[PDB]
Amino acid sequence: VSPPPPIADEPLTVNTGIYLIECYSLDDKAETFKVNAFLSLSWKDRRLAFDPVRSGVRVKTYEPEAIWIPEIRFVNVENARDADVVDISVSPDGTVQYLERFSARVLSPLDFRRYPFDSQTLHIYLIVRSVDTRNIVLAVDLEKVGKNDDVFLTGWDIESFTAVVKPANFALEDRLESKLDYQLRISRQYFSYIPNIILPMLFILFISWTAFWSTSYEANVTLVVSTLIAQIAFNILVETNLPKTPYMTYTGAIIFMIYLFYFVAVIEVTVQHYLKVESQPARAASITRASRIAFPVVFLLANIILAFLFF
Amino acid sequence: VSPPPPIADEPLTVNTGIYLIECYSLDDKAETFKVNAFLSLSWKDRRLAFDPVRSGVRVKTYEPEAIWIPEIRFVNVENARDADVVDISVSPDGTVQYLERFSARVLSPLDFRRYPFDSQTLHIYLIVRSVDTRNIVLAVDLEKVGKNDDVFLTGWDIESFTAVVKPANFALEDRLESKLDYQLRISRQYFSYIPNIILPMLFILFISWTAFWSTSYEANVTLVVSTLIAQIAFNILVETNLPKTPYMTYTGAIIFMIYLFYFVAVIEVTVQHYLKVESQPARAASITRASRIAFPVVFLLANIILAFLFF
Amino acid sequence: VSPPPPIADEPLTVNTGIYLIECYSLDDKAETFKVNAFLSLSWKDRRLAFDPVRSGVRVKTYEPEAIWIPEIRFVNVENARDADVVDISVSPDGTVQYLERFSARVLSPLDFRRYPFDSQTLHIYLIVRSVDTRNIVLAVDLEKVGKNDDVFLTGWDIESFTAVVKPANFALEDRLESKLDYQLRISRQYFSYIPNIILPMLFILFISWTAFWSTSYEANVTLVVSTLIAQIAFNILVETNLPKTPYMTYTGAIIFMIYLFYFVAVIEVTVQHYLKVESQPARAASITRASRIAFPVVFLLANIILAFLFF
Amino acid sequence: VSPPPPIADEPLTVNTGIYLIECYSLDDKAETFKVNAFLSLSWKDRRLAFDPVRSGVRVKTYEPEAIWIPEIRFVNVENARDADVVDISVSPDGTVQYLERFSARVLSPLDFRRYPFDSQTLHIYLIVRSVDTRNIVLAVDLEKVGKNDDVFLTGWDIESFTAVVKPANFALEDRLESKLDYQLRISRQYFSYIPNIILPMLFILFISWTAFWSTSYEANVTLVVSTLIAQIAFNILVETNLPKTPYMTYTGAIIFMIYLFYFVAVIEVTVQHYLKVESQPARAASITRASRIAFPVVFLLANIILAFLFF
Amino acid sequence: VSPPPPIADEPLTVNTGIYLIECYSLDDKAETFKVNAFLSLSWKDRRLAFDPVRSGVRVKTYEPEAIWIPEIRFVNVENARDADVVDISVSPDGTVQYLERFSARVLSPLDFRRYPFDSQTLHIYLIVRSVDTRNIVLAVDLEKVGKNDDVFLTGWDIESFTAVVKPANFALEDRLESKLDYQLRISRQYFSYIPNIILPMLFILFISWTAFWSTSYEANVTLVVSTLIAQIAFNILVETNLPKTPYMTYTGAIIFMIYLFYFVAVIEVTVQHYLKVESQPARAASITRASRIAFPVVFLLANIILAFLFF
Ligand SMILES: [Cl-]
Ligand SMILES: [Cl-]
Ligand SMILES: [Cl-]
Ligand SMILES: [Cl-]
Ligand SMILES: [Cl-]
Ligand SMILES: [Cl-]
Ligand SMILES: [Cl-]
Ligand code: NA
Ligand code: NA
Ligand code: NA
Ligand code: NA
Ligand code: NA
Ligand code: NA
Repeated sequence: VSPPPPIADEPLTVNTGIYLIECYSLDDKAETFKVNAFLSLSWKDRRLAFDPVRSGVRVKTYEPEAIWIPEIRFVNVENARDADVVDISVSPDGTVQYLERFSARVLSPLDFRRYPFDSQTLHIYLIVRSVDTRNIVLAVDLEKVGKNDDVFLTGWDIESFTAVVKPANFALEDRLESKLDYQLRISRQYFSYIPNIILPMLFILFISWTAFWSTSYEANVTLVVSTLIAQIAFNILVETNLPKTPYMTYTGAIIFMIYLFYFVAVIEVTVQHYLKVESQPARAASITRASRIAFPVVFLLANIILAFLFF
Repeated sequence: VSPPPPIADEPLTVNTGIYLIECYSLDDKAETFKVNAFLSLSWKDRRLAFDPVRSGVRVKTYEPEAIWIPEIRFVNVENARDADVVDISVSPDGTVQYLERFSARVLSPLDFRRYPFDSQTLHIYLIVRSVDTRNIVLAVDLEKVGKNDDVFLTGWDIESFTAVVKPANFALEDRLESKLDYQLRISRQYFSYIPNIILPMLFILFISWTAFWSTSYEANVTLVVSTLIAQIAFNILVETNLPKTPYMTYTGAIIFMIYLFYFVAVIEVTVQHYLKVESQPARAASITRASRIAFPVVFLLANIILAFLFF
Repeated sequence: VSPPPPIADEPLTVNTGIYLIECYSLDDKAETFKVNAFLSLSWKDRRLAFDPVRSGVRVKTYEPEAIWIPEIRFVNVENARDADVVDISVSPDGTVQYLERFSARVLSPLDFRRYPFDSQTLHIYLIVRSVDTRNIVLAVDLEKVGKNDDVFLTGWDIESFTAVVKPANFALEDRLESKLDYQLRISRQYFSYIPNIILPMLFILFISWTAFWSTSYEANVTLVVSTLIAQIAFNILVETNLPKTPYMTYTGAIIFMIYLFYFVAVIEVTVQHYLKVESQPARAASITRASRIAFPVVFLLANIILAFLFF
Repeated sequence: VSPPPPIADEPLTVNTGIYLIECYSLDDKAETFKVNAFLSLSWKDRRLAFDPVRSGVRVKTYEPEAIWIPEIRFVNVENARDADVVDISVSPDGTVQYLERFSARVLSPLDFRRYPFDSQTLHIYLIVRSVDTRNIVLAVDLEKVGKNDDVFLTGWDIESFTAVVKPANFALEDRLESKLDYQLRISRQYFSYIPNIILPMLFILFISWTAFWSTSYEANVTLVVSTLIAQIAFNILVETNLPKTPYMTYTGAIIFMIYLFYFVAVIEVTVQHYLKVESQPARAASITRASRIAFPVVFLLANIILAFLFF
Repeated sequence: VSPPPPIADEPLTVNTGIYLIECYSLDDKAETFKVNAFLSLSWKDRRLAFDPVRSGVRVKTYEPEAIWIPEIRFVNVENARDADVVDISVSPDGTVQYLERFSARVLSPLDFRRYPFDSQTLHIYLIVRSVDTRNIVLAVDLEKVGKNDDVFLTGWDIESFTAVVKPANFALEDRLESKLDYQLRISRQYFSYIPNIILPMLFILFISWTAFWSTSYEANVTLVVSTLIAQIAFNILVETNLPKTPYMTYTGAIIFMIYLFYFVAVIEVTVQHYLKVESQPARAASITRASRIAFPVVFLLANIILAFLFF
């Protein structure tokens, strides 16, 4: 079977729609997500036209192999989608209504700059290649675009699922390609990060700051170095669920800042001890008393600067 | 083959049944489980009717390709089920009895609020999309719903496998859809959590509390900070088997509370030392003696409040 | 093709045999193992009977599609087996001899009560569902049951591969189902657990007991708390390769007992220090001297009691 | 269908092209990457030639089964590629234009000598085996070689995708083989390694160096040994994402050098203490004062030597 | 299609050959490897004889389904190989030349006794089962056995790929089976183990030995116990990439020996302290001075004995 012939020289319009049934496995490190959806396609094939009077039927059902069907592919998929044809219906005028249910692993890049208080626009790119006989063009049937209310993406809030109605028309391997952009806007559920990562990091940092109320170097060394090891465990835990980015992320900047604060607290502990041994405890006492205010104040200010730069 | 024609304008009833053979791989983090079951379907096709006296046969066996079979799908599956047709039997009145054995990975959300003392209702949603010729509606044959006695879901107790007999009939993309809810009620075997997680956390907490019977700051710092590191290892171990939730879980609340208790014990250890250095051991002794009772009492009370709020 | 018709009303006997070629991937946590084997089936089909004089052949080879073959499935499999028909042969009396080679992931529950000194009976359940026309029942051809000498299951000793000759016949959805139990008896190679887990745990426990020959609280705290952290690493390492059981395992009981011993050694270290500070070293010396004998003696006795209860 | 017959004894030229749509999952440890691309093939089949005026059509479309197609394979793939034929077009002279879209996991070795400041040349080898009737030879159509602007390989910069135009024609099992080398030049985005690995390693090293301003052996031991444990954590974290190489890598050399520096700092700490105990603090003070300059200077010089040897 | 009939009563010889294209993923823990190779088969089928004058061609090409092909399987594979037929060429006498390219995961046991300085002989077992009509026997065509020069197995050196030319013809389930052994001799690239595992273990052991130059029990306890924890991390790292063996491995023996050395160093540290407290520093000094020589000497001797016993 060849494509439908044109009445004049107009392109063949394939109306499309994606109805999301499931959205799962958003892998941040892999920058992929899995989707289970309906793909609806509609186009006119005059060769399939019939008179409902002489036929006795108002609609005709067909098998995919019996008629011409446009080769629609997804651009940003790992492997070709797994699809199952649900229905193919032809109306008297020859308007074909195709419906399939598919599952696919989608490759969509993520911006981790504001992580874990980030939002993303996931893309699903639909494409059709033109044939020598005629130019095939994609369109969006907005009445056939949507998502199930039960669609839950673990650790994310689904804001909207819309399509950019105008296709991207360009040449690829000496043939025209029509590309539609389906956009799934999501925002991260940051809740869990506060009691599980943010607050534990602060607690161990505040424990390291008790060294500013102690003159015992041996105890101070234990306090700062042991809390540093606990911080390193949290840093490793955090960075393992993120890919390596060529830019600084919000969490990355915080982690880096905390390393500086631990390093400076070691300098203070070292300086205070050196002075006490040099029989200068009065000078050490002045530094330690200043540190009690300076460290929390500089920590709060540095965080305000960071939050400002990132948000 | 087209669907059976109606005698009057009634919808076509497809009687369904699921008999669980196996239940395995309940992934908490992924909120998925694997199922191996029988799917039984039954409907009337008058075109397949015969005389049992003339035909000499009481039943006729058919191949799937030879007759019309409703397209039944699962809503909450990763990929389409892997099915093998076991039998297709037609009775003289034309009643078709279809049986297949399938395996599928089911997506079902879990409520971790009461974890690890939680119970879940896992769902298996059966669906049929109506055709242009006629409306297809689902029903439950309770005599064909059940589970194998040997069905074991590692770390869970299987309470019941029932079906909500009334289908959810709704319009989806200008066609009727008939959905059935099969519910598998399970409860977590919390046993192991007590000797492996709960009791070890308490032991290391009680070890940190020996600092209330010591005046040695250096030893106290070692006790509280080393036990905190051991607690962090347990917290990481626990939270790795749970997904990130937009709500507080029972275990999460306990873990958070323990962080506060460790932080307050550091404050006590710090305060006691500051007083001893300031030549005020009498005041420190009063605080340390109070801490010996206050810490276990406040720990027990806070746990009673938490258990009350969650259960 | 329909099943062979009965001479009288007798059920159709399908003789079976499983010859193990490979046994691999015994996953304890998943309670699954992978098998690669031959499945032999044999039954009489009188419609296939012939005269070897007239036909000039003593055996007839057939393609699966050409003749009736019983639908044999495995009960306890993740997904349906991956099978390849090797041969189908018919003798003059109509005795069919079928042979296939298959691979399958088998779900078989394990008893971890005596771990790592445990033995298991892995099961492979063959099943057949009776048809409308006649009742099918399974049997064991013992001459066709066996295993290759090279069959190695990493970390296990293979004791025997036998079949329970009488099937477990029963009704499932108003049809006879004939079930055969193939049992693979295995025992764990416990060797490695001794130098890798058992002896390291004892060494670090004995190191913690050197605190009974020291009066230095700061050193004692370091000894007991550092060895506890090392023990926690071994406990995590051990429990990660085991599933969560609703019963106590031998290793679990040992791990729990060691936690008590560490907790009691902290109590001793704390008590000894409190007395020395209270200017009572004579009383502390009596306790520490008693501990030197009491701890190893109670440890040995508690282990004898545990080994007795579990073995 | 047999291959096209030669006009004279010339080999059959199959013009090739690869257009990269997606590049993902560059696994360093596995030395593999996943590719989703277009494979274009073009060759002359005179049997397929036609008159454009007589046939009325300027281009004829064919199904793969209808015509002869060369068996093209990839040399360095895990499994055979997953391909979907997009188009097959024949021009009047019999020039066939084939296009498929494929996905494949490519095995390509990596040079980790300069890691994480390394660049790689990933290879995709195209191969054809000659037939008994005629010799098949490969060629590159440069107009059909390229990549999508959006092609992003996480943690890498894509420099170029070119093909070595001269094929490697060699005998293999008494038949000609024609191999083409497609080269994807990439360079690692080293950014993240600086704040996440390099700077943390330096901070903990500088903390260990505060022992050169302390006379307290107990504190010094804690400083050097605790920071060594933190370094071991980073070394394990680093080496887990790299395969075991039969050569030294840049990161490996740095890690080894840091071990020496920690070992030498322990020697210093030990020597200083031995002298103080031997009532020689003047000699110890000379060594510790020298160490304050010697350690950072030798560290900087050793790093300059290493960077010179590796770059 | 049935097998070729014999001219006399001779068995049918199937000449074989394996040409390795790729060797990857040698999993030590799983005792598997992945292979991508050519499988060449050759046998005579007189029924396929043709006159090249009448057929117009000197060599016939066939589709697998069109002619009789021996059922060749691999014994030691996880699942049946993934194969793609490259060519089937029949010459006028009826000599068939079959070629396929396959990928398979091979199960081959490994001897870890000399790990990481071990060598292995990986096996690929080819098998054919005889039919009812005639006995099938395998042979090796040495001109069709080999490997690609580029064949790289990460972390291994490939020594040779040869075949044991004499098949193992044996009875299995009342039929002849003909088995060929293809042996891939490999040796481990031990390089990386020296700077990454061996030397770090020695450095931390030497750090623990600085306790023999210290009289400070609290510092000594910190030194020996902290380095023991670092050693435990290396032991876990090492043992995780090895399966549980029912024998002692070279690395296992070293790891066990190091535990003894750490345990004995704790005994020394404990004894030395007990004597100093008992006002006997002269006796302690004699033990500590002896330990400075005894520990490195006994360590070197024990390693010579171990290397001798294993190599
Ligand atoms: Cl697709
Ligand atoms: Cl489904
Ligand atoms: Cl099966
Ligand atoms: Cl029954
Ligand atoms: Cl029955
Ligand atoms: Cl390929
Ligand atoms: Cl195979
Ligand atoms: Na079509
Ligand atoms: Na059908
Ligand atoms: Na059949
Ligand atoms: Na310490
Ligand atoms: Na073809
Ligand atoms: Na064949």
